Amino acid sequence: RQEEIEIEVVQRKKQIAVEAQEILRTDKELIATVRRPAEAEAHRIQQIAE
Amino acid sequence: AQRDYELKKAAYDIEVNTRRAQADLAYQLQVAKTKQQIEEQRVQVQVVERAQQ
Repeated sequence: RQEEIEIEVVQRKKQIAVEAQEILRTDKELIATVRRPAEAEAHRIQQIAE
Repeated sequence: AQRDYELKKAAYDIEVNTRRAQADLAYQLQVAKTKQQIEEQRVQVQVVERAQQ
C-alpha cells in the first residue's frame, strides 16, 4: 500500500504540469474571446458616434 | 518420540509459511512498482497534448 498510494502522488506531481499549461491556454483564450472582441466593439462606437 | 517430531515440524512450518507468504505477495508489489512508472507517462501525454493546444 505504500507503493499503491505513491501512484496517486506521481499522478498529482504530473497534474501540476498539466494545469501549468492550462493557465497559459486560458490566457490566450481570453485574448481571443474577451480582450480582442471588446476592442472591436469599442471601435464601432467611436465610428457610429461620428 | 511423537513430541520430539511434532515440535520440529511446527518450527519448520513457521519458516515455510513465512517464506510462502512472502513469495505469494511478491507479485503485486512489483505490479505496483511497474504501474508507478507507467502512470507517470500516461499523464505525461496530457502535458504534451495541452502544450500543442
